[PDB]
Amino acid sequence: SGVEGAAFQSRLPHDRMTSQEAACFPDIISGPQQTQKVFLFIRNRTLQLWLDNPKIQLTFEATLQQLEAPYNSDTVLVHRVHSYLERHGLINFGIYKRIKPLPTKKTGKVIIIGSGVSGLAAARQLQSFGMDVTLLEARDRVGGRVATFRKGNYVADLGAMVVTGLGGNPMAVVSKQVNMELAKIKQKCPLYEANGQAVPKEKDEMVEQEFNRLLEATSYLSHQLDFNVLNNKPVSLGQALEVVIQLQEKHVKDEQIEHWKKIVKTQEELKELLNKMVNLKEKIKELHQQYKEASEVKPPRDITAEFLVKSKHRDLTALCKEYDELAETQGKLEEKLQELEANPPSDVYLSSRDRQILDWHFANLEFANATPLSTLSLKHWDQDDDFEFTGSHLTVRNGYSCVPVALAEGLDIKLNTAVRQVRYTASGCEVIAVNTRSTSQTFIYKCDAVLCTLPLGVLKQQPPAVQFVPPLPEWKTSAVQRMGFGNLNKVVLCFDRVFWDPSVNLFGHVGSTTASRGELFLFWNLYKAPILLALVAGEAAGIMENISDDVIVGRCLAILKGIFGSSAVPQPKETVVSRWRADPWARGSYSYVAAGSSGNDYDLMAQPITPGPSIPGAPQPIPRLFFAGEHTIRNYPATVHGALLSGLREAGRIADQFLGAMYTL
Amino acid sequence: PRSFLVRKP
Amino acid sequence: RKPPKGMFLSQEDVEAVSANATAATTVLRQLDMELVSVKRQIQNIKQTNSALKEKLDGGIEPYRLPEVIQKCNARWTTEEQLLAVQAIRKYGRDFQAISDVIGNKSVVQVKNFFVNYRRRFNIDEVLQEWEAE
Ligand SMILES: Cc1cc2nc3c(=O)[nH]c(=O)nc-3n(C[C@H](O)[C@H](O)[C@H](O)COP(=O)(O)OP(=O)(O)OC[C@H]3O[C@@H](n4cnc5c(N)ncnc54)[C@H](O)[C@@H]3O)c2cc1C
Repeated sequence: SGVEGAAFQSRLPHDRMTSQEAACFPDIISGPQQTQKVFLFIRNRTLQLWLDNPKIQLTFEATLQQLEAPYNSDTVLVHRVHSYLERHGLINFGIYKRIKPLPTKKTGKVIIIGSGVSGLAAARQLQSFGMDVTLLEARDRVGGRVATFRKGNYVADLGAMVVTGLGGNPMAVVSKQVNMELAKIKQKCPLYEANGQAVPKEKDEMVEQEFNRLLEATSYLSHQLDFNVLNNKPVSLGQALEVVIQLQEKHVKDEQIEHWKKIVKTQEELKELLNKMVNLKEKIKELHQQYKEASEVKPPRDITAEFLVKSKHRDLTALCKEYDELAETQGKLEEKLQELEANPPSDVYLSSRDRQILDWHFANLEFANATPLSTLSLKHWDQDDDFEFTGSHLTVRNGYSCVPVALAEGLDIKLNTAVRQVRYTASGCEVIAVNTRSTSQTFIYKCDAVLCTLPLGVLKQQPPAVQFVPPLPEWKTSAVQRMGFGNLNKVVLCFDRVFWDPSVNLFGHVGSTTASRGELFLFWNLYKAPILLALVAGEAAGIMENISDDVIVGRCLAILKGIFGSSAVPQPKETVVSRWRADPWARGSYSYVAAGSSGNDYDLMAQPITPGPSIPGAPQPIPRLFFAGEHTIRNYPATVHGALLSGLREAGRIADQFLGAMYTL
Repeated sequence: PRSFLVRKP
Repeated sequence: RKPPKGMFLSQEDVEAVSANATAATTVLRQLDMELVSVKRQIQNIKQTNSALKEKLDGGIEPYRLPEVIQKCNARWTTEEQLLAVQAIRKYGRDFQAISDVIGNKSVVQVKNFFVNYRRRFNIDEVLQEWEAE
C-alpha cells in the first residue's frame, strides 16, 4: 500500500520504468537515476489518486494541485506523465463523472466491430479522446461472451462468471464504478463418485495431491528434460501426462521386481544352507552308529580300540558343533524372510477407482483451458501464470451482464448488424454489414480506422464469415490457424428450493469413463435464488452440443438424485443450455495455447495492419486495421479483464496514431 | 487458462 | 532441478517409452511377465525348501553326546602318550583335536609334547605319514 500499492494494483513495477514508458519518455530513462525516481513517483502518485477515487475524472490540474515539492516543481513532467496515463487507460477508464463536459466537435472516425467487453472498453476511450466512434454488433444485445440469463428472480451467467481475484485486476476499479454484487467463492469442493457417495477424505486428498504432483512432473519434462517434440509433432499436455503416468506405473513394477528379486536371493541362500544341513545330519547319523558300535566292544580293550571310541567321540562333537552354527544361520535367514515378505512395496500405481477420480481432476483442467488436454501446448499452456491476480475469486451475484450494459451507456451501438466485409486502403476503410433480421438489407461504413474485436472462433471460420479486402497477410492468418479456440458449456437449473448444502458453492461429480470425464463433472451454487449450474467440459463439451436440452437436463437430475436422494430433487422450473461452439458469433468459448503455438502468437494477433499505398511510389501509409480481444492479450488471455485491457490498449494506440502524441517530447 | 482451475493448492 | 518427490523420470526412461507407438505397453509387459516368472520361481524354491526342512525334522537330538567335564592334568600316563601318538597319525598338527581326543591335556601341553617326545615317538616319521594322505 501507499503509492507502491497503486503501481501494483495497476500491473506495474513500482520502482522500475516499463518498456512502454521508455518508449514515450526516452529522455528520462536514458538520463540520471535521480529524475527516474521523480518520474516513477509522479506516475505512482497519480495512480493512487485515480484509484482512491475512480468515480470521477482525474485532471492535470487536480493532479498538480495534490503534488508536493520537489515533485510539483516541474510541470511539463507532471503534464506528460498525466497525459500518458490518461492515453493508455491507466487513469480515467470505465465509467466516471467527467468534470470538463465533452469537447464540442470530434476528430477522426472509427468503426468498431463487436460490442464485447473489448469493443465497449475501447469505444469509451476513443469517445473520451473525442473521436467519432460507432460499434457494429451482430447480436441483439451487448457483451457478447459475457452472457447472463434472466427470468423472474432467476439470474445466471452462461458466459464469464468469475472475477479471478481483485489484486491488480482492472475489474476491481470497474466494480467501484458499477454495482456488481461481488460474492466470495468458498474453496471447498466435495466429489461424488458414480454411485452417489462421497469420495472419502483419505482418497480425496491422495488423488488430488497426485494430480498436482503429475502437473509439476510435466513441467519438469518440459523445461529440464526438454521433451517437447515427438516425431516432429509438438508434444501436448495430454501426451505428457500419459508419458508421466506410464513412467509411474513402470516404476511401481520395477520396485516389485527388485523386491521379489531379494526374496529369491535369500530364499536361495537358504536352499544351499539346508542342503549343507541335510548332508550333515547325514554324516552325523552314520557317525553315531560308528561310535555306538565302538562302545559295544566291552572292556578291557587295547589302546587302538580305546582311541577309536575316543576319536569317533571328538569327530562327532565337532560335526555337532557345525550343525549347530548352521541352525543359527538358518534362524537368521528364516526370519529375515518374514522381514521382506511382510512389508511389500506398492501393489499398483492407481486403482480403477483412483484413476477415475484423477479423471475428474483432468476434467477440472480441461474446463480451465476450455479444451481436451491433448490439444494444449506442453511448453506454453500456462504461459500466462506470472500475471495471476491475488485474492479470492468472486462471482457476480447480480449477473455479469450488468457490466457490458453499464459500459454501453452513451455509445453509438448498432445492434443486429453483421459485418460481412472489411475493406481498408491507404485513404481509409469501409465496413460492409447487413441486418441479421432481413439479411439483404445492406449497410456501408466509411472510416479512418477499423478496430476488429471478432472472436478468434469467428476469425477462424472456413469458409470465412468476414472477408478482408485485401486479405490479411499470411503472418496474421498463420497466427489465427495456430492458436487454439476452445469450448466449454453450462447447464442452468432453476429450482423452487435449496436441496443442497447451502454453505457449499461447488461440488464435483465423478464420471464412469475417461471418455466422459467432462460431462456434468461440476456444479455451482452461487446465486441468491435456488439455481444450480453444471459445467460440460473437455471432449464432452462438443459432443453434448448435438444433444437435446431435455436429455441433458435428464442426466443432470439423474446425477443430482444419486448425490442427494431420489426425492429431495424436484422437477426444475426453468432450464437453459449454452452451445458456444455452434453460436455463430462466438464459434467457441475462449482461447487456449494450442500445441504448436505459444504466447507470442497472441502478440502477432494484436499487431495492426497497414495497407499498401494507392498510387505506387507514394509514401508509406498510416496503419488502418486494428485488433483487440481476449485472443490478443498475451498476459491475460481468455478472460474479461483481459479483453477489457486489450480494448484500452488499442484505444490508446489508435488515438496516438490519429490525434497525435503531444506527450512524447 | 490455469487461473480458472477449481480447488487451487 | 529435480522431479517432485516420489515422481520418477530419467532422461533414459522417457526415451524408452516414447521410441514408438506401443513401446509403452510393450515395456510394461516385459515387466508384467518378468514379475509372474520371478513369482513362480519363488514358489518353486519355497516348495523345495519346505521338503528339505521335513527331512531335518527332529534335529540331531538322538545323536548328541553328553557333556564330559574333566580336569586338566600335567602327567602323561602311558595310556595318554599312546592316545596322543595315534591322535597325531590321524590329525597332523590340529592341536585342538588332539587335546580333545586325549581328554585331559590342554592345547599347549599338547604342543610341548611335540617337542618333549619328538625323538622317542618318531613324531617326524609320524607327521610325514599324516601328510601322505
Ligand atoms: C463459458 C465461458 C465462461 C467464461 N468464464 C469467464 C470467467 O469466469 N472469467 C473471465 O474472466 N472470463 C471468462 N470467460 C471469457 C470471457 O467471457 C471472454 O474472454 C471475454 O468476454 C471476451 O470478450 P471479447 O470482447 O474479446 O469478445 P466477445 O465478447 O465475443 O465480443 C465479440 C463481439 O463480436 C460480435 N460479433 C461476432 N461476429 C460479428 C460480426 N460478423 N459482425 C458484428 N459483430 C460480430 C459478437 O456477437 C460479440 O459481441 C468465459 C467464457 C466462456 C465462453
